[PDB]
Amino acid sequence: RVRSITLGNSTITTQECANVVVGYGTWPTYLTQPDVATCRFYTLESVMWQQSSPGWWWKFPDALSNMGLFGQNMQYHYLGRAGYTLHVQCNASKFHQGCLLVVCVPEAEMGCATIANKPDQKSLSNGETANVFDSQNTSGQTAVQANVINAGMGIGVGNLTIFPHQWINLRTNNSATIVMPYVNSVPMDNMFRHNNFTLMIIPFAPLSYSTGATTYVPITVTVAPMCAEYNG
Amino acid sequence: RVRSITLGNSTITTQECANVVVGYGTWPTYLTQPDVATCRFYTLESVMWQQSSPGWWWKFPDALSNMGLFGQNMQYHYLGRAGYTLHVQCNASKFHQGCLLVVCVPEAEMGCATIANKPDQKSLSNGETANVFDSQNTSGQTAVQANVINAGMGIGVGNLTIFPHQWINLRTNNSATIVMPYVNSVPMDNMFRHNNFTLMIIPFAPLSYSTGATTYVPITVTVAPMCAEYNG
Amino acid sequence: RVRSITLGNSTITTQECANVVVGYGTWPTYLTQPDVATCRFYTLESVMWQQSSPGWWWKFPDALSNMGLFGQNMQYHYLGRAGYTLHVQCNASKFHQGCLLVVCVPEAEMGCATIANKPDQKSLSNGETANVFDSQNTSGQTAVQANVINAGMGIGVGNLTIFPHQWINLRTNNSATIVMPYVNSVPMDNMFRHNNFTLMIIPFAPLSYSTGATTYVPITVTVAPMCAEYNG
Amino acid sequence: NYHSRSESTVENFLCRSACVYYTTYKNHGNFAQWVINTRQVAQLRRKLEMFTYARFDLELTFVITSSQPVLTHQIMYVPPGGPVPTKINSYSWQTSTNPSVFWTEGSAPPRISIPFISIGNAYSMFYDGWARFDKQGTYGINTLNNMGTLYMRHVNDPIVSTVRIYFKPKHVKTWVPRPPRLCQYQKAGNVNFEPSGVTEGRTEITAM
Amino acid sequence: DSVVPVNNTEGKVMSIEAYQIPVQSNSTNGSQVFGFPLIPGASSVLNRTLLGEILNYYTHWSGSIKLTFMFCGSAMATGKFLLAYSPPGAGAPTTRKEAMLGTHVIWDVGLQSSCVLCIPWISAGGYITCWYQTNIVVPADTQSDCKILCFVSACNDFSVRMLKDTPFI
Repeated sequence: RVRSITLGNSTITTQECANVVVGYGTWPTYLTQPDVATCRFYTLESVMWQQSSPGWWWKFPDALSNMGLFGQNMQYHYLGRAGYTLHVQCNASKFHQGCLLVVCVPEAEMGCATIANKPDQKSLSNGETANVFDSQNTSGQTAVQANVINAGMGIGVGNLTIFPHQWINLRTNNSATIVMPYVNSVPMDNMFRHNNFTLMIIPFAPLSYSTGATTYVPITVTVAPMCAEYNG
Repeated sequence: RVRSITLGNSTITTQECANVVVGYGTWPTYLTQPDVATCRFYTLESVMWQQSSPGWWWKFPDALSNMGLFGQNMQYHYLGRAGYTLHVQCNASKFHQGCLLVVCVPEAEMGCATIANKPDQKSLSNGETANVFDSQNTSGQTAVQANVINAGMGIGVGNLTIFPHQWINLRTNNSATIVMPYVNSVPMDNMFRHNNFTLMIIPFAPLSYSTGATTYVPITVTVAPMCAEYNG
Repeated sequence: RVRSITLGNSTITTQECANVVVGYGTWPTYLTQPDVATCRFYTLESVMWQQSSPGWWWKFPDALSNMGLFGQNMQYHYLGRAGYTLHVQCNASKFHQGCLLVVCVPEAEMGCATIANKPDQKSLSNGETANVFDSQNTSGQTAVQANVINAGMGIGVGNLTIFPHQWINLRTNNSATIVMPYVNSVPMDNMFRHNNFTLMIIPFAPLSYSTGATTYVPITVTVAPMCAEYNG
Repeated sequence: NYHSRSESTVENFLCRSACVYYTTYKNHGNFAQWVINTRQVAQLRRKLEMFTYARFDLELTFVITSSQPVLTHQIMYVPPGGPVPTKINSYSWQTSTNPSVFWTEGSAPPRISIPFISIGNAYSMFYDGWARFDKQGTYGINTLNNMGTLYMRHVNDPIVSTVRIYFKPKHVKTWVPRPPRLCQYQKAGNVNFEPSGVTEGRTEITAM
Repeated sequence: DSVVPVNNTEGKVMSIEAYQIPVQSNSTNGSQVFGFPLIPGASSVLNRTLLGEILNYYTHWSGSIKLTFMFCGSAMATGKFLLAYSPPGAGAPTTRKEAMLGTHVIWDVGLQSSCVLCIPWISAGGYITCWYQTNIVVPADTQSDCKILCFVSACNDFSVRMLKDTPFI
């Protein structure tokens, strides 16, 4: 039936039968000064999926940087580490069709629209606000080359399945759950100058619906940090 | 699945999983001259639930007073006693929405539209024909003050949940079953001058539907007397 | 010898042989949402004891109201409870003489300099800043009648020994330690509109010194909350 | 050990020699240099970039020829953080912590091994971050990927020398596979690309 | 449990509509759906309930309260609501994000037709709010909006201390 999950002072519901993807077959564990006061769900503002939407992305350490206590622990520490559980859900009827790829990409270093330059901080991440992929080649001096077909990385978008992911096909499921382990070259790092991974949501089959149906589908992203560690 | 119930020479069906409310936690029992020839289902004429319907009511000993043998046993006896099972069902699609309160109220003595007067016999009960609640203050010399917000009793309608009841929320259920025990100040009484209880059906959420859907929802009330007793 | 005491991230030293007074023979215990993140020492700004000093006082829940996390827990809760350990020390040489009464007074409701009025919030307490007793009758519309001989309460100052206290006689000791239990008429209270107790430091023998000696003696007050509790 | 295994294994895929750098230096005028890098050659870069992190040792072989006594050449390795020459006679050429190889023509080519030398536990092929947060020019620069620098000079007291540097990764471990690059490379210091089609085109969606 | 007249605005008090909280499918996302003070002194949405009527006969009372919210839209309707609780002295939230960072539950009407909260209530008094995290998605146009009904009852170990006259006569 329906499973109610409570973390801290926040509660969400998921389908009891929903599938969970554990990236690289690894669950987050501790190696430090632990903090479990932030182990709550943070629900990001929902985005609306339209017939023409090209896709959305979030950089994670940055996406939660303004979120109360999580944001404060980043601000009061020199080094830190965390794993995350990401819950992605769609609100759609049986008269809606479409298909999304929900993928977590480690070290998603992005290219600039201008070859001679590097992208700026806001074009790469707008914090808790989703960044948007383009259907066209983008342009600007500090702009990210967000054209969808290359996922902002210069690779074919159809090959992103190499990274932890789940497909959402509205005729069979409206949700995805990804457990993302800490992945880096070092045990702990500065959480403000490095994004451990990027969450990308990319439609592969356009949203479509019957003629009297709602013209958009809300997509909600809920984030739950695990095993957070900081320097003493 | 579906449960087929036969009483006497009448059969009805209910959902096997439907919930049953037993008023006051009490099942009807015998204390007299028993009569089981009347222990059949009596289905009352259905009423149509529209977007603007204010609600309906029935007085019970009176609602069945013309029903063949039950009506005759009232007519041929001085005193009597009975408990009842009331089955209320709605015929609606998944494209319909709305919510009803189905409640049985003991001794539902009603107020008159004219303060100086008392309500008459027909304004209080039209026998097997449902009486209708008003959205407006009613007026007349013998009229019942049927304005819905006071349930005809001078109480707030939202507090009728104190009496045996079941909610029908069309997104989850289309039926209610109430077992109503005999309740009185005396073991047996004259069944023509006293209504042991009133059945009220009051919408709390208006009927609404998709644009190509049927504009009304039938509500059917089926009554099955139990443990009927009469004087010898 | 010397005893080093660490609470949280703060350390103080006391003489190993120093005496501890436990008010009313009671140690603080828990009855609620506990918080031990504030169980650290808070050292208040030192006051200087001169030949003519009349004395000093602090209201406790208020004295710590700006102290980081303690102040925040008062601000984020409706009700709360706490006990305190108070360490009072003097820095003086063997060529200094004088004697202080260090006393904790529950419910030290104070009188106003103007009989017709009540004292204001700042005349009663200046938060972490010590309030000062006068040698003269005070005057003002909202001023506290701080004349020392009546301790601000209309009692003789020599009878304050009824309350938990310790004497500091500079020829024998330069310190006092008082453990103050929670005392009230109710289990928990609003910590902003009620001062559970007042700490008073009153000289009974004036500071005096040899002619080449430092002309003042610093008095330092260190506070350590215990068993803090708040509403959930 | 490693070679008698499938060619699909990571070690066989990556542990192949490549010419990564070609340069010249003269005995008059005066020295060559190369910062050790993995983004220098497109075929090598592409194979390594199929992973996010890698840990390996480096084998370096030098093919040196010359054109107008026995001619001696000095190859110097400066570890990350070591001093470097600016001049043919800079003091750094004699630093005891900057290993050198002295070699003469006619002998087998010079060869040295450099172990994994990063402070971190792996070299990062990609870095979604900044060396300095507020400096846009530092996006993508991971200072833990400094493999050191090579310098070459002729040892003497109108000759032209040419140097071919052969690089081979060894004992290679890799983590977190990535899609192969679709776009052509633009610069060694970036991941910038010209948007590119996912594949070649067809005239129709059907089988014939 | 009795039905709470949450939508008791001046023009709704004389109608059954007082108990019907409106939900609109085209609302601005993040806007407030409804909310109310849990003020015990003359609780405007809770003092004529079965609970409220009894507590109004005593000078002092204390215990916990159960609040149930029931969605009455069509079976195929889906979307999420944020139900947030603000403890006494905290103040009501002004935005969906502020509410999200406090104490709350995400209620998905496509999974559950109702959601139950349990809060303390004694005698500012704390607050209940509900935000449109997403709008309500439907397969077809309807001729009207969706409603939410609210119910209240004493949750557990509820006590009263000194009998007095009712203020409602």
